[PDB]
Amino acid sequence: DEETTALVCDNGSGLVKAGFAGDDAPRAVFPSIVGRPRHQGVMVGMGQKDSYVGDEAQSKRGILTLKYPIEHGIITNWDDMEKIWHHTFYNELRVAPEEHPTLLTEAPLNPKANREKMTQIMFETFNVPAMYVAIQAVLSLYASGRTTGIVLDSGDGVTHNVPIYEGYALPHAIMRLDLAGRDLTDYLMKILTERGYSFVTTAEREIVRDIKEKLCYVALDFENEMATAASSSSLEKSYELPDGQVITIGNERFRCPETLFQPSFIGMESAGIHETTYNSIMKCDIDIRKDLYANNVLSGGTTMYPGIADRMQKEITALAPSTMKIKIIAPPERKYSVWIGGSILASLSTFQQMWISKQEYDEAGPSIVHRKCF
Amino acid sequence: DEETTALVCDNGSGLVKAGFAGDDAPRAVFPSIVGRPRHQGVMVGMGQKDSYVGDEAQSKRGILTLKYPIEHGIITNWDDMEKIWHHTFYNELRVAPEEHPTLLTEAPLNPKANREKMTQIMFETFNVPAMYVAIQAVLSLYASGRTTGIVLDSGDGVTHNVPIYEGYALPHAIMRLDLAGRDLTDYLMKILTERGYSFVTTAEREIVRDIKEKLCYVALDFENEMATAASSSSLEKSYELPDGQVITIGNERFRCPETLFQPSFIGMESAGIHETTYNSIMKCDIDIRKDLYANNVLSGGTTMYPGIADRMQKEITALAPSTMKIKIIAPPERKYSVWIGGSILASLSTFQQMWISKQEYDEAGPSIVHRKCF
Amino acid sequence: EETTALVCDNGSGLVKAGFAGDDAPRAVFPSIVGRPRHQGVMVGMGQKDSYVGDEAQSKRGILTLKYPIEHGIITNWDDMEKIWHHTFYNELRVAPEEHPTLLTEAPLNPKANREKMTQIMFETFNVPAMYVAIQAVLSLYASGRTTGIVLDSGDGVTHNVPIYEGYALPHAIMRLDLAGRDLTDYLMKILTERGYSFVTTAEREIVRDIKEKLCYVALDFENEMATAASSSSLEKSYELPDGQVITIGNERFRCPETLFQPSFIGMESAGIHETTYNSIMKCDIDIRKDLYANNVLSGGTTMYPGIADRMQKEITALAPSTMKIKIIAPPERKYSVWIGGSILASLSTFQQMWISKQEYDEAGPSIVHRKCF
Amino acid sequence: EETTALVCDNGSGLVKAGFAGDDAPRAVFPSIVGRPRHQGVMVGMGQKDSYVGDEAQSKRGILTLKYPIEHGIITNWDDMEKIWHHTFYNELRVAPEEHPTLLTEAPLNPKANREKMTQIMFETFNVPAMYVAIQAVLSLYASGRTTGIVLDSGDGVTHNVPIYEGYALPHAIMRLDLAGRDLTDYLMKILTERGYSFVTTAEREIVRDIKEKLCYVALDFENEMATAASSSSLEKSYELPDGQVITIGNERFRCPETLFQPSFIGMESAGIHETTYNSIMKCDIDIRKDLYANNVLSGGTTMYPGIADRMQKEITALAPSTMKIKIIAPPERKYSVWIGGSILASLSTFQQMWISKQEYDEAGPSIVHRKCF
Ligand SMILES: Nc1ncnc2c1ncn2[C@@H]1O[C@H](COP(=O)(O)OP(=O)(O)O)[C@@H](O)[C@H]1O
Ligand SMILES: Nc1ncnc2c1ncn2[C@@H]1O[C@H](COP(=O)(O)OP(=O)(O)O)[C@@H](O)[C@H]1O
Ligand SMILES: Nc1ncnc2c1ncn2[C@@H]1O[C@H](COP(=O)(O)OP(=O)(O)O)[C@@H](O)[C@H]1O
Ligand SMILES: Nc1ncnc2c1ncn2[C@@H]1O[C@H](COP(=O)(O)OP(=O)(O)O)[C@@H](O)[C@H]1O
Ligand SMILES: [Mg+2]
Ligand SMILES: [Mg+2]
Ligand SMILES: [Mg+2]
Ligand SMILES: [Mg+2]
Repeated sequence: DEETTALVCDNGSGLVKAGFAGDDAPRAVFPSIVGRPRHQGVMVGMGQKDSYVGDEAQSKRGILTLKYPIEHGIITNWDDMEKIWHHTFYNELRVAPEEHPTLLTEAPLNPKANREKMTQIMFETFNVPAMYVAIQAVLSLYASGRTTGIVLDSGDGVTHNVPIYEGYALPHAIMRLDLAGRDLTDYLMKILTERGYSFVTTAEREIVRDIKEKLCYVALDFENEMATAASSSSLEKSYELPDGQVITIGNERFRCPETLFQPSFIGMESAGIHETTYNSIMKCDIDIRKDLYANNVLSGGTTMYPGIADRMQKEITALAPSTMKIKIIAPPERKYSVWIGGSILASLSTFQQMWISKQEYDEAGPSIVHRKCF
Repeated sequence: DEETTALVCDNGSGLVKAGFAGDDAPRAVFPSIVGRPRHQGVMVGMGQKDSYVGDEAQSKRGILTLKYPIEHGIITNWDDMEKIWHHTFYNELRVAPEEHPTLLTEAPLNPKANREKMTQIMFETFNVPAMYVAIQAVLSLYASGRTTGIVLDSGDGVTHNVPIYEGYALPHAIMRLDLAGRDLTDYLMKILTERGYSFVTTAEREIVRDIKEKLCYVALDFENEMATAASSSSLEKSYELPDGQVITIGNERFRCPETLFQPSFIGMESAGIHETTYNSIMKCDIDIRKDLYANNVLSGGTTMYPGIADRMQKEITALAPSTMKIKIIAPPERKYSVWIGGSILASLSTFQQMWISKQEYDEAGPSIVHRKCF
Repeated sequence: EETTALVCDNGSGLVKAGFAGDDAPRAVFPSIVGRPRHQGVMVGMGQKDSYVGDEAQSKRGILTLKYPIEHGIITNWDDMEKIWHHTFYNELRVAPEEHPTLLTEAPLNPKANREKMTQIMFETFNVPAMYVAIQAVLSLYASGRTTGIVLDSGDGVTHNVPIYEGYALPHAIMRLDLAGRDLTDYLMKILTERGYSFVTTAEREIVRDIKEKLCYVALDFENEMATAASSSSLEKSYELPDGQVITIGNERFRCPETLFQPSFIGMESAGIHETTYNSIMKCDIDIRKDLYANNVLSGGTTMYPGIADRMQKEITALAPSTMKIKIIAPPERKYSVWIGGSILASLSTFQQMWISKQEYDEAGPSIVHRKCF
Repeated sequence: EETTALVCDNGSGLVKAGFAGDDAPRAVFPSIVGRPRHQGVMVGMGQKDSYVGDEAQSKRGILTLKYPIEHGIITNWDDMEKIWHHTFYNELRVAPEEHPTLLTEAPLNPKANREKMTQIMFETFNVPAMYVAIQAVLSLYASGRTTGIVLDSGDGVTHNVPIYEGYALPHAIMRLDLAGRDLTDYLMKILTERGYSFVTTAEREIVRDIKEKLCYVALDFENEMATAASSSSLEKSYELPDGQVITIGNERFRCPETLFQPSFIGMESAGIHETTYNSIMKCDIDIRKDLYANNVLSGGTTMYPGIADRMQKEITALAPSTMKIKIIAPPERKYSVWIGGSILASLSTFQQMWISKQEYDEAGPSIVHRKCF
């Protein structure tokens, strides 16, 4: 109880996590997808809706078109986002937002107008008493109970990096890279055509994504793994499509995740995630690098490939001096790391003074977000 | 016990020595540095201070800025000095100064206002029952148990000279030189850039200082030492930085301490320390010079370079007549020579009458320091 | 050099063959294999059991037409060996033992398609050398250009690929299923609303010939349907082989419109005007200017009247108004791929990239995917 | 005169070359070496494997730009020999066998940087003589002065050095890391807050051109941000090569401000107005009066509008109010170093300090650090 009962929402990109503050796990998880009917629509007395949002669209995806409003972190369809927020407040959580402060998350290095429009909708359409916006990668350090370390948060829209030393951030050592899990699915679709399988419908992008989540893995070494797959056939697995017609996957199993370390497979000029996180460490001060090397933290859904922790260690020690020690912390839960940190933050007694009240918004306007109250 | 238990404090410049009177060694040694946070400061519930003073600033020097209150000996930041004195009385010594007379040190040829402000702070903010101020180089003769001799006290702020003959000082033969250990570190930073190493951050000045304290040494002869280093590579040592990336030092090893004997490397017009101490001897009376030549005393931290005692002897006998004998006394301990003399002085039964009492300060004011009670 | 290299363009539904260094292909004939359907009374006739090529078109009234290539990928390997034998001994009248050959292949195809083609040529026909090239790359050789974006639409598949100063961008290549074969099927379906039925596979040729002579692309679709709804000045007559002339109304300009609106059949992909715009925006920022002014058209299905003006109108509606957009349409389009192949197989610098018999024996059929494509 | 000495200014990001005794450099081109990135289809093109100079700028859409020099020090010695070959045979069209050359070097640089430059010129190119001079010393020759303090800020490093009546003070020389290259990177970061992304190394040239045309220095920073917050009269438009014009607001005057407030990136050093004040106070007491009234500006990165008035305002806030302070800004600033080099290499008294081939053979590469600098 306590009559405060703050709310936590993690918009993300492609997955929505919602729940109450002070719990252990989110109470509602569902994709952020809005669908529209495509075909003629014969017969009568059915009483069927004109748009489906959430898990309902996944069930009926065979006749309707999937569309994603949020992309690369920035929201592009504001009319669709108000539909998703209405679904996770009245239909799933079954709560009235009039007496419930909410907490939201935002990726680093985003357009300023993205934050301002979110504040207008919550404070006017939903009439929340208070609200807040926090960086996703900062909350990931609250979950682990740490104060020092470098966090690599890779999700579906964008992966970013930020170092923190004893509760102080370094804004000039923050790196952002577009490569994410959405671009990995598209690459898998392209290289699957070389075996004879065609997946072009937007409703068939979910079929390819499910294959990636179950079969793909990261190889420790790329040159000699392609040699073993070229001769023997012990690296093949079978997948059953919904209508049947089972398929076989060969060396494409470990080729799609490799794009993270070699982003030249799509055509980008940036370096891999192992070199991006090394440049951030070398951008900080000299005497704080030692504690940053031994406190590498992994978070995000796209980081749960098997063998990704061992591959990252091998590449990092090849660049760093051989004297020091390097370790990577990978908690058993990674997808909900951001939400857990948000629940912890919204329960401290010292945090109850940094809420953005309704009175402040009326006097100052939507520009109050960029002030000392972030 | 004895319920008197006088206190001894040596402010210095860059190092603070504190302890009780009648002991063998100081009980508290820590740098005189005050630091301020530099970066944004994300996170909550940390409860972190706004300023760190002493050994705490050295540990966290990677995010904060180091600042020194005393320069060339005189105090420039009076607000910061009250912070250091509070740290060495309640936090480190763990004592109440209300029932503890204190003894302080001061360099020769200093502004008059420097002494007056020190008396005001101790007698009003801390409410000491008594206090005293003594010259640093006079106390260095108490430690050695001598009465005659010339003392060259070189520290971090300023080096000075003063001759004493059988308990009588000669104020007109006192020489003060600007060069000290702080200017030696800056010269090492400049000549290190010719090999490819850059050290510009104020927190990186501690890295360069530690190299000087471990590798540098004084060469007996400068012309032929540069010839051996030019051909062979047997004069090089390696240093490991905190993050790794070991470095190599060549002929810069013996070039930085040479500035003491040749102050033209920075641009000063004054003579070296070997000629400054010779002019002081020739400024005294004719028949007392014989005892001054054979009683040369070395004190201070910056005088603990290897080979500095033999180099000083070689240059001095080149100027003095060849008939007489010249020797230099270098005790195994040199950094604590001033503190040891202060402890001895504050324990004699005949010294208990020259304390500056609270009653005298109230009646006369801060100008009582310049009277017969120094 | 006395090489006299050979050039062959398999395509899908039309075969172009000839010698290297000439101006036009020497043999053009459909790729169709037919089988008798009826009883077969009478004696002393001495009639064959299968007809391939132009022979099947003449006798299509008693036999069934079958296509071995669908959307580009070969599905009947036994029938393809029959077609290749026809274009080497019966039409070209040549012995392939002393004649290097050049073949074409569409982008984004199964890997096994290339490997099986190499096995047949190097073993059944015993060619001394062979090569495989992309169809849309050869279309730029014919025009004598080095920069530009090529939209090659044929009978099986239309594809797009940008090239800038002799460098390709493999990540900006788009492939679309829609082609000329799906346009004929749509015409058959909408012809039933007037009373005409065309269901036999030998009657698909009747509908195709109507499309090649009457259909055209309209500049605007909304107001063209208004003029056809009121007046009857947009109707033409076609005479069937046995007579019974027919009339075509607004179906004349409705079948080609499927290219710009692929929702008429049920596909979710965008039209050819939006597919080629996405490819341009997928490249680098400073090379887009030269790509806008060097749009090249090739392929048989691109020879609809008014298709060049319609493409220009839609493209400038999306691109910024500052720059200029033009489309290059050579007077010959069906033979653009073959002409580029003849030019490539004659340069002195190309004589080193042939896949020799010695290399195939040592390495095997996997040599195609190596540096020698 | 058969001597015809050569002058070369390597710099960092721009190369100035020409003959001695002229008015302006004859060849100016960026110091960039590019490598192809993509597949490279097509044949008969005959295209090179690396482009250096202005050629790489034209074709930057398919290749990667790389800079050999960084912060004054040369990091890629294999690439530098390619640039020097380009400015001697391809652009200047001269044979260096009978042409003494003059080179420039920044203060407080690694000793090995000077030695390697002497080896390449005296062995690979076989010059009869050569010399190396400090960049900021040559800037005083152009103005025809003898006393003054020179602040030379370029693309790699800004440095300061006071000179009084032909005598230098080596102990009052300050070197700062901040330069024009770090200003471009800051502009890229703060441009993302409006929605524009510039991440490709070929897109760093787009951002640099915006800085050279729109950015300016504001006299006061606190009240300028107030006017830009309310009105929209401080916005200008820029047209990208493909179109899609953009708008710049208060970022117009925020990027150059980093010079006076280097805490925007994270550096702890003071601004250029306080660095030049500390150098003056490091000299002797009676020579400061002539140094205050002879402040000289040189370098490309000093040609921001309003930079001369802003520097004056901050300097007089620290110096005593009795004396007068002025800043000399010649109409030409980018070529100030080259002009001084041409003047020096023409005096009759300078013809004795050349480093001859005979001296190098007898002494070796260490002759550079001797009395003949
Ligand atoms: N077990 C797994 N293996 C590989 N990838 C996964 C796995 N589980 C999820 N993913 C990928 O992670 C993405 C989800 O990331 P998520 O944590 O939801 O980020 P966000 O909250 O920003 O959407 C999906 O696109 C999916 O492709
Ligand atoms: N072993 C050593 N060799 C050379 N220099 C030293 C050594 N130890 C200390 N120093 C120098 O001496 C200085 C400390 O002098 P110190 O005795 O503390 O004088 P003060 O008490 O006036 O600060 C330091 O700056 C350091 O550079
Ligand atoms: N004049 C024309 N107008 C419209 N369509 C045509 C015309 N001529 C040919 N076509 C179409 O083009 C197709 C032939 O394309 P073609 O160039 O042979 O491609 P491929 O070589 O891949 O078979 C035929 O199916 C036909 O429908
Ligand atoms: N008009 C201008 N306004 C602002 N900056 C400029 C202008 N012209 C040139 N610059 C900057 O000056 C730099 C060139 O400096 P330059 O004189 O070439 O030094 P160097 O010779 O050491 O390369 C470029 O990086 C550019 O950003
Ligand atoms: Mg996330
Ligand atoms: Mg001392
Ligand atoms: Mg074709
Ligand atoms: Mg320059």
